[PDB]
Amino acid sequence: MNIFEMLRIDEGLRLKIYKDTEGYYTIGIGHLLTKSPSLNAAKSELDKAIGRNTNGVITKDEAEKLFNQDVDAAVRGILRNAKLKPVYDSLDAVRRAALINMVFQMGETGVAGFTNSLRMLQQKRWDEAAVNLAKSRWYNQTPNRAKRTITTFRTGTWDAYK
Ligand SMILES: [Cl-]
Ligand SMILES: [Cl-]
Repeated sequence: MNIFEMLRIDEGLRLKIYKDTEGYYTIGIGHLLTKSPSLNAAKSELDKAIGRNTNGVITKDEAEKLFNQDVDAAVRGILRNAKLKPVYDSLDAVRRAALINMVFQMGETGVAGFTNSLRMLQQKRWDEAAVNLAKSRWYNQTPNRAKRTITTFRTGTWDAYK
């Protein structure tokens, strides 16, 4: 198991524009297109992202390409972030993947806002961090996926994904 396989299980793969759990236009493997309510604004962002007139549909290769960019960006965002970087550096490989997953999902700013949780992770207080992580809109809105990430943080294993 690795970050790619982990996020692919969590996000799934869709080749046609779809709406995410928040109702936003997305495509491929959790690639957010726009928060705008316009489907046209979504196709536009899509064509721009892919470099061709897609008419809202992409191929598997194209999906995987956006995915690779998105993972790469998540990692680089963590490393550039003063709040996130020290947490990431402190963790083991498995838990690093959990942090990347959260960043992929809610963006760097979102994650950096989990001040108390971050401190607990840095301190290696696993059970405590897991409890604090659950007291969030994140957990309440997407509980099954949040539990998988939380368990990963708590245990340091891939059990939740197997
Ligand atoms: Cl892009
Ligand atoms: Cl869920």
